[PDB]
Amino acid sequence: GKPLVVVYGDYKCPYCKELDEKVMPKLRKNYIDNHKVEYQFVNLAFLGKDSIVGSRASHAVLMYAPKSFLDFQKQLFAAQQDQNKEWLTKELLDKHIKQLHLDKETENKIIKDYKTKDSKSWKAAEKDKKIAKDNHIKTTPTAFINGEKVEDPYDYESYEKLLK
Repeated sequence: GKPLVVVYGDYKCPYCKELDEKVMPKLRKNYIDNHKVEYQFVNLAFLGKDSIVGSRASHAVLMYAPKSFLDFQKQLFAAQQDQNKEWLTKELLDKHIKQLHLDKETENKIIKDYKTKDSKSWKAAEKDKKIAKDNHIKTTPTAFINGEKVEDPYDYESYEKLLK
């Protein structure tokens, strides 16, 4: 089927922010939004206890407002602060969710889901950590297309080379 592009990272990871800024605009326009590839972001949530909270919020947005997911990612990475600060607070995340300007009830659904223990977004965030571990991912950010390593994960062309 369709090529699977996987990016391993963390919203607090500085380099992961660079990948988003340098690669996603073109990757999104040329392969993701036109449905030529599947895109999956696996959050290791390893840079502080707030990392996992941001991951839950992110997964909630993905499951309830998928068409707003990439904007959510871009805007969240853009707000990145010092990784030694637990800057991924519920206050900031709720604000970012409300910035998506979704219908009121969808917005409330997302907000409640990521704050609810064992919810689907809660489970998805935990699972991401298992995926990275089982896939033996030793550095972030790293990207793969159908399991093949992207030579330079910071260069859109490196992804293209693999996608044809």
